[PDB]
Amino acid sequence: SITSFLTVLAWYPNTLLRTWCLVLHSLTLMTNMQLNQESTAHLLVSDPNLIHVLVKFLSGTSPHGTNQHSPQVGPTATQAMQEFLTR
Amino acid sequence: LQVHLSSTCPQIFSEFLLKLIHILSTERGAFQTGQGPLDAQVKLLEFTLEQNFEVVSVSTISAVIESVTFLVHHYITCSDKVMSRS
Repeated sequence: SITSFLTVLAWYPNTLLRTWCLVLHSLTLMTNMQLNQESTAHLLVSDPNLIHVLVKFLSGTSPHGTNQHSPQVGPTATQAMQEFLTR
Repeated sequence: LQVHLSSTCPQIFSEFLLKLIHILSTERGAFQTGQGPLDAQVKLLEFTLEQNFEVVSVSTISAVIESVTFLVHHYITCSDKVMSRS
């Protein structure tokens, strides 16, 4: 299931920022889970699709953005990513 | 440029300009991400409209049309979720 989400997210381009925060929230929630014995954090970090999603997230391209004034994601997204990385 | 070489060979220049169009709309190009001078882009494209493309090679026209169609389709389908008026 985790592999399916990561590959479809990495493959899919133009993922909205609101969807980006939803995704980040869900990733924190899923990382809190264990699997049934290598850790899930090691599995999620190991594959390069995490690189691709983070590159998309942090590049903030927004190719449909008629209002590309401030690429800032807002304090909510920053706090979500900070807690995620802390986890 | 056009008025000086139109007498000899506009076709090769047409092929160059289409190459520029293809590279500016290719993967990770400027046009998709929206950066670059918008006014310059509209002026170049409108000037391009007036050119004659009689003996342009089929391969480069096919390449540019596929590239622009893919880019614009991905732009329209994945359009923005808000729109602000003045």
